[PDB]
Amino acid sequence: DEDETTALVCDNGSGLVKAGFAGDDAPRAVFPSIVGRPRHQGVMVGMGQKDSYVGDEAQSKRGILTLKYPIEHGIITNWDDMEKIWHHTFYNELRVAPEEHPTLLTEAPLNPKANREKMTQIMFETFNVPAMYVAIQAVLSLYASGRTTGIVLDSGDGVTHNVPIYEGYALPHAIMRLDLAGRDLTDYLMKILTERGYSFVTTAEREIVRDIKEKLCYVALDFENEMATAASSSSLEKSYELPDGQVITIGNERFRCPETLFQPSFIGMESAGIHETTYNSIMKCDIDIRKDLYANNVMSGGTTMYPGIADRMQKEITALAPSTMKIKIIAPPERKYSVWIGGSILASLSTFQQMWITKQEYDEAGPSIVHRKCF
Amino acid sequence: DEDETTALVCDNGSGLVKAGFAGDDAPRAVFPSIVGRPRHQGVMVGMGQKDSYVGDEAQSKRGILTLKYPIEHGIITNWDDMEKIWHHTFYNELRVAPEEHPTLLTEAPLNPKANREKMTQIMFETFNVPAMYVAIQAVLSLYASGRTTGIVLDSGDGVTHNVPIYEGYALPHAIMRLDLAGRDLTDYLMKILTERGYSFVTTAEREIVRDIKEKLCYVALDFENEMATAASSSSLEKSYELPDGQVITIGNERFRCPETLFQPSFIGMESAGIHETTYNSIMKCDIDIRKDLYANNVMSGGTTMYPGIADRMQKEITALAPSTMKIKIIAPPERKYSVWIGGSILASLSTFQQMWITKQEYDEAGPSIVHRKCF
Amino acid sequence: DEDETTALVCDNGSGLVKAGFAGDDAPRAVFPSIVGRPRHQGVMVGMGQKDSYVGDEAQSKRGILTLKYPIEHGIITNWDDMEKIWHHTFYNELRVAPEEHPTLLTEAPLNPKANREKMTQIMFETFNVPAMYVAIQAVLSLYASGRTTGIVLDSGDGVTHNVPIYEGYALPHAIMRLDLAGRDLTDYLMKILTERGYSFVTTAEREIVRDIKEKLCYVALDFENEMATAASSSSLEKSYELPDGQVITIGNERFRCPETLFQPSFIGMESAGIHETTYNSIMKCDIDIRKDLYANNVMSGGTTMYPGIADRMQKEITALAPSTMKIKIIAPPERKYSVWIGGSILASLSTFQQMWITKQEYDEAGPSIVHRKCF
Amino acid sequence: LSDKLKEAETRAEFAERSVTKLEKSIDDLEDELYAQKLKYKAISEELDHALNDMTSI
Amino acid sequence: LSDKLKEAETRAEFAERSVTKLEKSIDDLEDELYAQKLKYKAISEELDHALNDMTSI
Repeated sequence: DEDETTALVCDNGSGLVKAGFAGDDAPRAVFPSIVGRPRHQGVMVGMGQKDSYVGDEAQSKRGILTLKYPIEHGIITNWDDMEKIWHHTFYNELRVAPEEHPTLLTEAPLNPKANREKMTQIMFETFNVPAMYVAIQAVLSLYASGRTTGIVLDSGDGVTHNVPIYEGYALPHAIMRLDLAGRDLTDYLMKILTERGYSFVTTAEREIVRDIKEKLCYVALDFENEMATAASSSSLEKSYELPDGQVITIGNERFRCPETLFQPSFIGMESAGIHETTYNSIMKCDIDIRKDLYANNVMSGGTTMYPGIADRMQKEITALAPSTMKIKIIAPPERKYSVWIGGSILASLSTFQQMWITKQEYDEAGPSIVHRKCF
Repeated sequence: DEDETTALVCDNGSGLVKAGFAGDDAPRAVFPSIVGRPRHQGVMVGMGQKDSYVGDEAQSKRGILTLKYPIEHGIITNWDDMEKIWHHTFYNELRVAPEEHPTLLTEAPLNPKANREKMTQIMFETFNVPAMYVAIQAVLSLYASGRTTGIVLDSGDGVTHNVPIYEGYALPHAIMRLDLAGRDLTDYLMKILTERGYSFVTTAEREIVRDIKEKLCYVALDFENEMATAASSSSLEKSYELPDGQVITIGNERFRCPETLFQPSFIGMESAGIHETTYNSIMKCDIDIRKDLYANNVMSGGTTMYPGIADRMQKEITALAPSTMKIKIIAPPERKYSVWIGGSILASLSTFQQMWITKQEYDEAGPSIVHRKCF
Repeated sequence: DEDETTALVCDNGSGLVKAGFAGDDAPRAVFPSIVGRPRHQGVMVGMGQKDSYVGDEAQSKRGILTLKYPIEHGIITNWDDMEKIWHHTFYNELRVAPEEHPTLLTEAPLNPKANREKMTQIMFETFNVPAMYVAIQAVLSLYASGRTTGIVLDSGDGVTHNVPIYEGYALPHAIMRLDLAGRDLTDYLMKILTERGYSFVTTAEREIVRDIKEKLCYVALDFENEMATAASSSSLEKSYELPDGQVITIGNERFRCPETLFQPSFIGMESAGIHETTYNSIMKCDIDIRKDLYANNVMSGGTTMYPGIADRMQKEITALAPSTMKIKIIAPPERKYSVWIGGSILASLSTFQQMWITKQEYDEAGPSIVHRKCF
Repeated sequence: LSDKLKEAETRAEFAERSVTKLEKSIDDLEDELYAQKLKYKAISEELDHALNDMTSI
Repeated sequence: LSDKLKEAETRAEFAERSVTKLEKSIDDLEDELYAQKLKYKAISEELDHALNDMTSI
């Protein structure tokens, strides 16, 4: 509920969409970035049944639906599905019509430009939003974390960008984009669970493995030591109950999934991992910047939920990092929700009300305008 | 905050800015002559952020700034950045306002006249100082050291002046203005540290090297012997800790840099070194002058603080000089900051209160007046 | 397979290696400075398969190899990998044993001492070369161009050294070492091609972008006007064919890349560009030297093959230079092969036979000898 | 589960106080370490400085 | 509550591990502060004792 024409804020990834009203500390609505479609022939009539299902509808009726998402490795590929997600999120759950509210959408700085143009176009042409702005995900993560300086390691579902910012300024030459994210970690787990005798390939099955990953996995402070024990003893297996009452137990696979973050070679990627990019983004920053970024490396986005990741990352960076200097990783509670929270912080600033693209400038120029007006 | 209209005294050089009030025995504060500017695009909103930073602000936020020095080897060219340096020096440090105090600034005897005219113009037109006086650095150097007769060896960051003064009179035909200074040593050290595998090319790197030089360097009494051992053993090496935690170990570069003062050919300069210019400035004077000048070679400015510098120059001058006669270097602890002290001495003399340009004479004549009123 | 005991010429850089026999006009063995290694688990047996691949082998089998460069920013960081490059270049392609062929290697004037001594050591202890020499690329560039005077802009993959020579003598105080090179231009292009929807990060992708740059990029004489049309119309776009049959179409990125040479801030570098450094290499030399260096601005090495660069530079230096003065660029079609050609000229010169360090002097003094004997 | 939760939550919050107490103590020890490092540094440097000035005589 | 317990247990375990990490880091700071003082005041204060003798003569 809202009693003022505040800006709307909405973070959109390949995982989930978080939305709410600017000025709060949390989204008021969170939906999966999913549009579902039936793959069966109907026989009964007078059954209702939709052509397409969105967000929670897509998951609730998923037993006979194929589930697809609109965003791939940071970009929108299906604008029509994003319009459905936002229509449902804004009008049915948040009960707000964007026509009366400015809207803030987000992306990291290296995100292909088509994404910013589509975010701008959908809100101006299908929602008639009076104003738009596309913000940097690293900017919003630092606002949420209480920082102006730090490196944002946005280990989300799609892509990780690891963007360094100092005194509120971009250091773009040092953004070390990485082709490793939560969606790939799910795929690793599906293959290793197949080795254990449980094949997961269809939509319902893919959703189960994603759910297993989120609830059972952890990074492991020491991979080899954790594996030496997990591979030898059943006492480290965690039992997950499958939707049909059957169970699956997961042992060292429980940590080998997130280990891909430290071992991308697990999914065929030519990279050492998220700690390597954390290190390279700071390594390329000015010598008089480094000390402030090393003491403030920032976790943002999801996959940061791993109760093994907090110590695993600081150990891995400290090992590469300079002596004398304090090396530290910030792993705030505003995790998995930091971009939305930062969005609220930015959207509600008085200093940000001059940053909006109006629905005047938009129609005169078209959506390419976002490329000149936002950053 | 002062309870008297004491003159303000400031040495605004290519290196440091020294300031305090007339009548004291030291500058109250010393900081670099730096105005810094962001070299990056801002991305966070509501971050404050200046267009330019001054002095210690410029160094404190330097991680994203390019840093410039308005004074070029003794002359002021970027008067706008110097207005900011003076405003900071006076109001944020000394807590004085030139409007309520006469002001004394200083320059070398063969410094281009443009320097004295521009300093006079700005202090009268932008700070509304009631009076001005551009002093000679050589005059101030001997006042601080306690001599009416001697050679001023002011070997600081900008230029080495080399001027003989006898009984308070200039002997100008014997001035050996030399383009060899502490500023060249910083850049030369960056190049020889590059030879060791530690390249330095940027502002941050230059400020790091200036710090290495100021803390690790010396000249030594016997260069070749110091060189032979430094080049052969770790026993003459000294480490330096960089701002980012890197450690550089420096050997004969520790003195090979500073040695450029005696061997200018190291930086491509056509010069016999500071000891020969001292020697010749005396040899060009009458024989009833030389007896007093050789016994009173007086150090002022930076680089005079290097171990072995007074002994190194005295040895070389003595070797070039005739026997029977005594050759001596005066090198008091009030080094590098002694010209400021001399400014305090001059500003506070009763015999100097008739030497001021007032803000009447100034407006009637314009800033060129300094050329006739000061000396 | 050669008919004379002629020294080899091997211009081994951070990019490619041009090798051949002294006395000729061209290299005979041209390889990338690449050592490749498999990053996959084998399934078939009896497949041969090397631990490492070099030069053309590294590129031919690159589909599953990670490719590394043993040389970075002008120096060898991995000498074991250079022994592998050298063994192949010498024995398989040039088909010569160094034992009877002294071999000339190249370096930049301010290149770290460690690199010049390590190159000397490998050729004497691993290849048993009878003698060694390490040459200055600027010397070689001037011989190839028919000059003893000029500014050599050796603008290759590693470092742009900006080094002046007059009447065959070095003018080292005026060398402007610059941390901007062809490798950075490649990285910049990968980042702006990401903006267009084509991210490039892996070895295959890194090699593709370097090939795109070499084939499609240019500077022209006016960036802003070229950008105004490139950013507005498909008429300035050029398509590049990717190895799998897919294509990438590139617009203003085509010139924005190499423009970093004139705008280093594009990669976060604190520099005014290559024309400022060329200018300072001329300007920092004596006034009676400047006229000859202005008239002999010499293009050498890589990046000199960007369309419009020889004239772009003459224009940009002219813009900084005094009027009346003639600024001239030397830019023959033998561009970039001029270092190799000079290596041939110098190595075979009768006046330079005494400049070779023999494998007598080498063992008595050790590899540091190169520092005292070559120049 | 309510009792096990009360214990896990109580133990977690308590242990979280042990986390903040150890953490705080670590920061305080680090401030002391720093101060100690600073004094060490200041003393060695004051002596090395003075010694360099006073190496001669 | 089973999940709240697993979560509280994760928090309890987290706190036990965080406490363990800090048990290690407190001891590292207890040993580093100790070592730094033990070597720093002991050496630099010793260097000032040496001053008592160094600056004699």
